[PDB]
Amino acid sequence: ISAVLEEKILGAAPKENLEETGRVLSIGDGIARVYGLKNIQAEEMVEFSSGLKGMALNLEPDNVGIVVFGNDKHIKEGDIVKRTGAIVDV
Amino acid sequence: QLVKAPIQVFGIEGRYATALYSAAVKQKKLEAVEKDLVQLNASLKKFPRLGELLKNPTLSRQLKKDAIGSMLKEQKAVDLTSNFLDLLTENNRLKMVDGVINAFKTIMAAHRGEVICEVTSAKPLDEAARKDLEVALKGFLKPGQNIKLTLKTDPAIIGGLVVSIGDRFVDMSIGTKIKRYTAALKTAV
Repeated sequence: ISAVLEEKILGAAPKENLEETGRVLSIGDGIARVYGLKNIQAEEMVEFSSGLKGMALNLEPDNVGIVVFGNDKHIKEGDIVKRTGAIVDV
Repeated sequence: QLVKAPIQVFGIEGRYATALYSAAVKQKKLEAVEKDLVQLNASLKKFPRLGELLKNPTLSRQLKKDAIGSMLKEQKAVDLTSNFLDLLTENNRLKMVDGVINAFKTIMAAHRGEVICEVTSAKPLDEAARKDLEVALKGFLKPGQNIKLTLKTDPAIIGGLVVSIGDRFVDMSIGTKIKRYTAALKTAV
């Protein structure tokens, strides 16, 4: 009864892995604030849904501040941001 | 016009709690809205997935009010708490649903006149200690008062008794008493 109610509530919301992924909260002037990426590192590369790269420069308690490696017109609020898993290398 | 709260609670979360208290006391649902809020807070603590879902700013408020409504029908909340949580999700204020509940608990504790007492002792004790401590704490009570006693253990105070009240505090413990005596030794001459 109680656990079935929990499954009914969580079934409506989409399932997301917030440790490795995240959703954009606000995007503007080349800065993306994303909710999620719980296990992300500082200075770590990320990948946006449009294929743009980014770097996590601020790891705030609520969000992650990401500097966008391109034009921010390809990024909208609610887009999936994934973890590359490593710092930037050339 | 709002009914004055028994104690002042500050912040935006305290503003919502005083608004809910005033609405519940204008009607006759003070005890009802306290019961389901405590049961809601216990439900959120027992199921952290619900707390993460409500505090998620990505999810739309329609999904939040549906999840709130689905979990509040089992609480048998009728009119005030349903509108209270609908107001919290109408604004972006359900991120501190624990804050308003804790503030509302603080208002209702002073509604019953309960005063929080915190007594710290080096070692736990009962029987002779607990009997006299209850009477000693009851001597501070004005008529129409209740005692919420919380006992703590800490070996850093050597011994003695560190008893606190809602705003008053004394440090009649061995560790602090020998500390000021040694300070008097060093500052003697």
